[PDB]
Amino acid sequence: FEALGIAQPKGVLLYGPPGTGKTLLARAVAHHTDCTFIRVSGSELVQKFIGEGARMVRELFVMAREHAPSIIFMDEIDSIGSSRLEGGSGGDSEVQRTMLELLNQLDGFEATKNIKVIMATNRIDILDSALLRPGRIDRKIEFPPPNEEARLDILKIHSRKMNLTRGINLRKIAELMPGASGAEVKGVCTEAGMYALRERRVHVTQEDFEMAVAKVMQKDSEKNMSIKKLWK
Amino acid sequence: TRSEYDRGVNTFSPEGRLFQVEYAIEAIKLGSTAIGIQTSEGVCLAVEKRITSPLMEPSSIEKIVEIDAHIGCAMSGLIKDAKTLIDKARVETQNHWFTYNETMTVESVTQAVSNLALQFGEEDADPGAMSRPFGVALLFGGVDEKGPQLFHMDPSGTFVQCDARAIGSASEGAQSSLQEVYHKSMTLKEAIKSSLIILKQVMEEKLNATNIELATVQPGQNFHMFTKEELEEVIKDI
Amino acid sequence: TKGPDAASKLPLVTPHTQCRLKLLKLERIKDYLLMEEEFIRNQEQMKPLEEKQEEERSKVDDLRGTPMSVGTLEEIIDDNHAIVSTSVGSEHYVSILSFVDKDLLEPGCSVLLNHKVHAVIGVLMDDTDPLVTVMKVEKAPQETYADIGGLDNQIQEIKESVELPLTHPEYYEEMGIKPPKGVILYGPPGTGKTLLAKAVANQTSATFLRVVGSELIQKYLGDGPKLVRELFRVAEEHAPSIVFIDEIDAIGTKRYDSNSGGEREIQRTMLELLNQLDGFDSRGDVKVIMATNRIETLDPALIRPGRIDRKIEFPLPDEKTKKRIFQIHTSRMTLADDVTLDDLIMAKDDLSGADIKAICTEAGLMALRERRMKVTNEDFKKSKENVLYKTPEGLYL
Amino acid sequence: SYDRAITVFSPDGHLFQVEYAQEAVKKGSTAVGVRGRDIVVLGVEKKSVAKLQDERTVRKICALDDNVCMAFAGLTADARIVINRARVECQSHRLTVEDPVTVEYITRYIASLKQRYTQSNGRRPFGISALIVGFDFDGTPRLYQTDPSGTYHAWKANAIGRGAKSVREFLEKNYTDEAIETDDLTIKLVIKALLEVVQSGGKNIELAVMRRDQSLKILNPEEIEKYVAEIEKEKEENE
Amino acid sequence: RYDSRTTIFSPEGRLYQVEYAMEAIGHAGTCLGILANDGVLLAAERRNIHKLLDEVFFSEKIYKLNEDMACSVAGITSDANVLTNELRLIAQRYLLQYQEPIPCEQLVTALCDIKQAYTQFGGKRPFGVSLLYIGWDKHYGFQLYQSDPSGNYGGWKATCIGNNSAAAVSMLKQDYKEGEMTLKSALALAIKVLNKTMDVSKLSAEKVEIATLTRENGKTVIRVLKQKEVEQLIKKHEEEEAKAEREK
Amino acid sequence: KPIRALDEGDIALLKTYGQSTYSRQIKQVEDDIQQLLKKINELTGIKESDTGLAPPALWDLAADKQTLQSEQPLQVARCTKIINADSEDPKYIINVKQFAKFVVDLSDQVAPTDIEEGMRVGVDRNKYQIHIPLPPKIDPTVTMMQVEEKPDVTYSDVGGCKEQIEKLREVVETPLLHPERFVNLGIEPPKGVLLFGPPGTGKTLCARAVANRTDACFIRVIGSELVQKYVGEGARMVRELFEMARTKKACLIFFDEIDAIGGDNEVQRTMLELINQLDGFDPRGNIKVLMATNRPDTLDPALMRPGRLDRKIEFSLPDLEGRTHIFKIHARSMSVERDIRFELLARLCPNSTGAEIRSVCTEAGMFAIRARRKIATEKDFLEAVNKVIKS
Amino acid sequence: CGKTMLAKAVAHHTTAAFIRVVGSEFVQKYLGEGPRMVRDVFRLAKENAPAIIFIDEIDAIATKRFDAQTGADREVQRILLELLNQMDGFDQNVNVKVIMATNRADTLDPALLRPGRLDRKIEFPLPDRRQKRLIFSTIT
Ligand SMILES: Nc1ncnc2c1ncn2[C@@H]1O[C@H](COP(=O)(O)OP(=O)(O)OP(=O)(O)O)[C@@H](O)[C@H]1O
Ligand SMILES: Nc1ncnc2c1ncn2[C@@H]1O[C@H](COP(=O)(O)OP(=O)(O)OP(=O)(O)O)[C@@H](O)[C@H]1O
Ligand SMILES: Nc1ncnc2c1ncn2[C@@H]1O[C@H](COP(=O)(O)OP(=O)(O)O)[C@@H](O)[C@H]1O
Ligand SMILES: Nc1ncnc2c1ncn2[C@@H]1O[C@H](COP(=O)(O)OP(=O)(O)O)[C@@H](O)[C@H]1O
Ligand SMILES: [Mg+2]
Ligand SMILES: [Mg+2]
Ligand SMILES: [Mg+2]
Repeated sequence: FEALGIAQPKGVLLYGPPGTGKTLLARAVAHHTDCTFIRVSGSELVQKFIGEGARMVRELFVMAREHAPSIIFMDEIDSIGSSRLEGGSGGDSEVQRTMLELLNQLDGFEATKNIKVIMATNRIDILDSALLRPGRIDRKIEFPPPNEEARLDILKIHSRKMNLTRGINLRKIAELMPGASGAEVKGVCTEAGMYALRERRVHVTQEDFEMAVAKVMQKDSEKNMSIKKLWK
Repeated sequence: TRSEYDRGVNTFSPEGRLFQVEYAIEAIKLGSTAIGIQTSEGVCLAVEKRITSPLMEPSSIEKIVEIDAHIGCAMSGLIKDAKTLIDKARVETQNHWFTYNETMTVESVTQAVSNLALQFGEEDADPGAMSRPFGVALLFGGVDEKGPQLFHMDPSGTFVQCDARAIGSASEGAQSSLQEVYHKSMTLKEAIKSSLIILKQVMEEKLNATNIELATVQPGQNFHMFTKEELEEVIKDI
Repeated sequence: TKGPDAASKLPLVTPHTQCRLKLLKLERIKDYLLMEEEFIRNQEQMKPLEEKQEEERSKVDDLRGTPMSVGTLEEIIDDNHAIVSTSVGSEHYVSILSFVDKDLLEPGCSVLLNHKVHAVIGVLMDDTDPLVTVMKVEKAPQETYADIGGLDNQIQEIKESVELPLTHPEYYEEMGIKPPKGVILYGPPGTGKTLLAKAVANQTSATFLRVVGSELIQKYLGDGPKLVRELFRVAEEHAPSIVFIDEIDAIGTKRYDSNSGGEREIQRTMLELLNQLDGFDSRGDVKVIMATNRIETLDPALIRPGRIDRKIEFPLPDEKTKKRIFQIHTSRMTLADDVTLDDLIMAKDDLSGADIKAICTEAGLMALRERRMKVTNEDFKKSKENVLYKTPEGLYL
Repeated sequence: SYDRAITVFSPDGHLFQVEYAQEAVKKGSTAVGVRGRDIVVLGVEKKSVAKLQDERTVRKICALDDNVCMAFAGLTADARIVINRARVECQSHRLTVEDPVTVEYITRYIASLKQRYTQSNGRRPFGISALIVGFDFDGTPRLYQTDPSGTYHAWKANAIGRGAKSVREFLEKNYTDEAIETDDLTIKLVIKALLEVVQSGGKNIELAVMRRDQSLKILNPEEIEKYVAEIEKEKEENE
Repeated sequence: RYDSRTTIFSPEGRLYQVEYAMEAIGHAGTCLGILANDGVLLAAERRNIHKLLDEVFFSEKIYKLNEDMACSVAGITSDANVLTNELRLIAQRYLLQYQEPIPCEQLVTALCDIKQAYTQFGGKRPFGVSLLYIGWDKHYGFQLYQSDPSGNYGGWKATCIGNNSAAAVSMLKQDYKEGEMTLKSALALAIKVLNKTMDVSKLSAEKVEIATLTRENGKTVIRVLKQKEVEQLIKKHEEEEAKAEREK
Repeated sequence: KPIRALDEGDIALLKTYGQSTYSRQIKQVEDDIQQLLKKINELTGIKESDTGLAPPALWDLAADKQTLQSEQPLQVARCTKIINADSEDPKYIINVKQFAKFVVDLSDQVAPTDIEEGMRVGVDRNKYQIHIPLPPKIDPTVTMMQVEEKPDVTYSDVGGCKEQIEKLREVVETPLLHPERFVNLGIEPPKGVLLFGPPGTGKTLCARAVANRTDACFIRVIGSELVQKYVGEGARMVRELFEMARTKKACLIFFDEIDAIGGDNEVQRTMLELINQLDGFDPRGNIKVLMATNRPDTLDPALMRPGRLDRKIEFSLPDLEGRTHIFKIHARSMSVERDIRFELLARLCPNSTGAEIRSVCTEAGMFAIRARRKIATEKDFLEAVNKVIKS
Repeated sequence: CGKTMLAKAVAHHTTAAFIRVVGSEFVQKYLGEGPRMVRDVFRLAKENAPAIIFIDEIDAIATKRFDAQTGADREVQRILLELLNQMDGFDQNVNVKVIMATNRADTLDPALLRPGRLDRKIEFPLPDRRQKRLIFSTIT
């Protein structure tokens, strides 16, 4: 980074549909890193006592600095840093104060060093523009719902401990999941296991996976055909 | 709580005021300063150009126009509003020169134009007309059977014979100065000199040939707008 | 009063290519650093100076005892007794001992008190609670006006507000105008507000006090206004000084009728800040600089012309400012000759200074992706949309 | 408040809907037109078609009559509607008076149409500004700008749309009497003004030239590369 | 705010009602058409076939207008029917007046003018329908135009509109070789695009609505792919996908 | 394309090959530079903080021990209700700041006549007996008070308030300088007036000007001052201010930004103390009250009752003649040319408050300094009013 | 239809550590106390044995997240977000099963209705024929 002449990246945001690997990726990063990982998952910085949230932000960043190159994982950053509300009265301000303190710590007058920070959310569009700003959050990584090969890979991961039968074709099961998040794939594995458990067996068959897919992915559609036929 | 009466012209304030009409009146101050003065020898109309860019064609910006060879005009307000007003005035003057085959007096000119005005709240707008008060103050000057005559028109439709009236952004100050600078026996040349003096004291920039449009109407000649050389002649003295 | 602070080392960056000119310059710097170290080491190696008064000092210390609790002299009475409030907040009518400098006692100065039978036994002019001490800049930031691209009008205004009065101010009273007490920076995020604050703090000759705005708020009742008062007292005490309150909207929001005690205390902290900003004369050499993104949400009494006259606007950078910023942030890069950089600047976007810096960093990362460091134009081309995430086509065409 | 009503004066005397429609032009695209001694030129920034758009039907520059042309900035549907109405009116004017429509007449008609569309509720103003160009019967070069407020004005060389202020200042600093001595000089000025905002050059620019009743042919994309070769040549020539 | 009747202007200049009429097409069924060397076709999605629709129709998303004019619809059903009827009326009025089939560009501009007039004035909600007209004319041979509820239009050689339209058109432009597709390759490309854009592992021919326009023997023939034909095409593309994956 | 993570060999080759031959010594030297800075910082020392030690021979250390062993400290408290003492209940509830409250009896050295409610009193530790009353004292150096006996602003320095200043003349000049007319007209002089108007209109300044020209000393009472730290005893503080106004031949008591006070426990104690010092104090006095707020209605309804506040005065934004007059009055103190069309500037800044006009003049000076010219031109004023006005 | 009763029966027929809370109980007066109480209940469940957390009427706090424009709505959504991050956050829970009952499932946040947080969304319809017979028999 010094030889290239570029500035070191600081933050990174993991945004996407609910349940894709965001918190899982943060957990893995914590597992595979020599940095002093920090979990400061959101709404832990919201204290009843006035001005305590900003103080806790400062203490958290000073502790991260005092230690080695560290990683701060602000899970569900949708909570504290969302969007500054005009005025007071009914609008929140203390949380805005905490968020502004976080913003200044991230990229302000002091210019912290080796404090790489990860944040996650399902609603990036509502995050404050001053928080999404590059230099404070670069590489806004998107976690889209897995495609068919990715769904197959997730299935092969989460059925690893299972007692599969000869003749199981996980590719068909992955195909049976159009636009299914990874958490839903793990849930399908679990529900197929439960279908095996109900019959007091230990093997899972293809029909078990098909019924688990049907059960997990089951969702309420538009019952009224006439409403559904408004659009061509 | 005024807010319930500014919305729409057909509302009456608790003080019985027409807030939409008052807003239209104040919208005149958005326009450039126009000064007209009435003298026994005639009337002269002085205006500010307020040129936005040197690349502008000065002929396009029209602050003074001709309704008929015997009468003159000055504008302050919306360009399109005054365009419709002036077109209607010219159509009316030809209507009179058709019906009576005579030159129609400036008081009747402002009468007809004010008839087109003050028609915003009139049910005859069903074919299509102003749903909003006209937003330009008019300065009418010319010579008729009563000699030289200058009339000032109010977007509300009111008109008054004025010896010297100033409309536009600096209407208050220019009127205050004209109050003491005007005399009844003022000659045309000294009146126009005084008018450019007031413009110099009032206008935001220096007076050059492209800052002022000048007009004159006398019983002898017809409506004459001062050319570049005439403007230079009248401005070199001042 | 004493003088300003914020000592910084040398700009260097006279070269930046490591052509050994950097090496002679840093060698001179390090050699002189060694000289300072050797001098002070050898000074403390031989520095015998102690005792002298001793017994008089010994007995005045014995009168002082141990520990001696510091207190804030709230009020003075006839010159043997005074009113002093302990840091708890309880205040007592105590006696002032003979050996205290009666000239130094002034309402607000920290006074040493006897632990038992409270009595004024000394005066501390350097209390400076750790919070306000931290809020003071010691090592000036490395950024400089050369690092800022564009913002010529902004730099010019900020220098007229917080440099020209500290340097030769004769023009100001020559023209009869008061110097502008306080300036406020505003604009969209990442446009150069905090960067301009760093640059000012670099080429400065006054105490620079960086403040987060939200830092002023404190949990305990009365700690907020007390902190603001102490911060500005330090600013006057170390005059000339510059007080930079970043993110002023953390407290500068619209004032409204407070109900909860915390909201009341926030309102009180802002009232104390505003009263303090009124307190020092504009002729005084303490200037405040506040930055915010949501300018519209500020209290229209904090931005009164009698309080904060100047208002520096930070618009999103134009094409020429974009190219200046790109020149600045690609200066260290080993750009290949094929890169034009004008395609990105052309693209009608809301690229900020921060966005340009991130585009450059991502381009460097993408070059590293291909094992190279020469950074072609293709790397910038992909980096632009890599960083710039997120009118329906033919509406306005 | 006072903004969501086309025919309601604000307390400070503004028809805010009209000014908002006017501002809607600034979100269009740059269109600059210059009138020369014998030529009038129209330089417009062309949206680079991604992969599939047919450029034949993305017409930004259109001619109202054989003696007048116009470029627009604003919503394309409004521009198409005003183009149809104004060319219909040119034909009807030739029906009534048998002589070619002067630029003043057609510009006045366009301004009056826009105005009658911005003086009553239930009628949204035409949020487009059009640069009217053409020669009169005596072949005098005249250029007019029409504003969504319903007004018109005579401009020697004007620019509209996004970045129109920069092009305006460029023309102020570069418009000279000798800069219009020859057709090539006027072309050089107009391409220079265009590349001021659209610096990519090559494509993304369309040009049209009207000489003394040639029934203008838009410069075809063979000599735009030739003309930009000339522009780059003169550009490396003075530097 | 400025979300009232369409005859309003946001301070930034945006026409919010027109904007919502734009984004509303994202709720409509996905339909596309592409321009081949010697042919043009329209592919559409039958989003609503639950179990018991009689299918007493010639085409739902695709509506024929004239011996030479055909279009696909995407929007509210009522505005869809109104737009189709007005298209027929205008095309045949032009035919009666001029004794020539209406040029595609002229009819497209007529529709666009009507749609603009429905958002220009009157306090009437704009037609929330985006059209894909397909047709032939002697002036430019085979042409395809993509309408717009805003009242705009564009000539395109590849365009998808409906749900998941952005990804479909992105991959379509990724995989378009202009000037070198016949009808067969165009059909294969459309089927692949439908595969990628629909929410189905194996799209059924029932959910697919394809009509092809081709000029031959001096006359232009508009035909919708029959069930046998569409099933043959989808099975051919299916074994082609199988070939691609087994080779992979 | 699957992008490969840089291998250890790849890291090693990136660290070299494409490096300047001086990377090593440059980086090492800069590291030692920072290390030496840290060493100097850590070992430079702090230096003795210089506690407040008086010069020698000034110390009475023997008597210091005498006091430290004999004289005792006293806690101070906010005394409250007298419990209706009558010499059989000498106890009073006293409030020792954030500590508790206690009922306590007097010391023998003090008499009950010297003790009343609301005052600061020094109380001992052992029995909490009030040992000495401690008046909060009055001093212009402390608080923020009148700090003015003859303000430097006359009627000349105020412009654009002609009807405003004329009504103020009616209010203050006629009773103070012509008492006989209301004596023989048998009418009580106006008892209170409220100068309500938008901020920056000139309320404070007009009040100060009329104070200078009424031959009475101007009183400045900032509301946030006694809302903040100087709260509580503020009742006795204004009590003393009013008492000194009694001793003073004539005071012009104006409470600055009374929006901060009129809008309440000690606040209510205060304005009831003014109930005692306007209602209780005779309405005939020469210490007339002046009320000025940004929020008119904020004042408590019991204040403007007839017989407490006779008049209410509206300070509106200056007019065209007013704006040019304030422009002249502000540019007199400035280096400008003698042909500045102030009427033009006043026209160019409609509905502009006076503070905006003073800031416009200041910005015109700034623009003049920008070009390093000793005299500001009309062009500078034009661009300044383009800057400040129009925001 | 039997939701709270099934929770009651589970609480009776369990060796687990049962923690009963209602949704409206979470929403506290003071700012930041609701999320703190969510943290505390889950922490108590974690530090105890295999535990069950029952949150009746979860639609009080787990309504679909939207662009809150007030402090109160932001606080309610903060409570929901703390619930989410506690259920399936960075530091997982072991042997802490959470039962949540609501009358309007469709108004619940989709992030709360995904496997890994609410693995099973069990429908409790109105009794059908045989269910009516069973209920009548067990009540009479
Ligand atoms: N790509 C994936 N590969 C393997 N397992 C996955 C993947 N995505 C999700 N999972 C599994 O599904 C669950 C998803 O939970 P996780 O917290 O990681 O999701 P998320 O995207 O962070 O959700 P949330 O928006 O609630 O934070 C985990 O239990 C994880 O094991
Ligand atoms: N004009 C500029 N020239 C060079 N770099 C710039 C410029 N403007 C911004 N930058 C870059 O942007 C980065 C971040 O900007 P900065 O910290 O000043 O943000 P800001 O505008 O004060 O925003 P905020 O206070 O809302 O976070 C700086 O580190 C700097 O490199
Ligand atoms: N009528 C006026 N004449 C002269 N100066 C005025 C006038 N009105 C306002 N000002 C200027 O406004 C500035 C501040 O006015 P101030 O009295 O603080 O306003 P407020 O009435 O809100 O207290 C003063 O410096 C003064 O010069
Ligand atoms: N299956 C059942 N068997 C017997 N009683 C039932 C059954 N379902 C509901 N009830 C009756 O209805 C009540 C159950 O209320 P419940 O369904 O828990 O409310 P909610 O659905 O709001 O949680 C009980 O008091 C019980 O008497
Ligand atoms: Mg998570
Ligand atoms: Mg910043
Ligand atoms: Mg229940």
